[PDB]
Amino acid sequence: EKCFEPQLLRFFHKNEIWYRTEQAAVARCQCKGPDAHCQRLASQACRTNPCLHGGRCLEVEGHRLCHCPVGYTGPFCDVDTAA
Ligand SMILES: [Cl-]
Ligand SMILES: [Ho]
Ligand SMILES: [Ho]
Repeated sequence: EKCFEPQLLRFFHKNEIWYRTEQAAVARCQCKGPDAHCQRLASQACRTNPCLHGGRCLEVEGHRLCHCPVGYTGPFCDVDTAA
């Protein structure tokens, strides 16, 4: 059985690992199937914020992530959705 990550709109296979953002923190999750085991990680703010529409930039393990506001999603919150 697979795990669904709604923030990415994608399923993950067992043991697969991905990132899931909160407003002020990043969580890394592993699929156990169908439930994911997550661990909240301490994240620093990116020096440069490439996120659009008020996206919060969270940097962890090198690369940057965008926690998008409602009505926006994608790698840089450049997709209009639920607003
Ligand atoms: Cl499936
Ligand atoms: Ho929208
Ligand atoms: Ho809209």
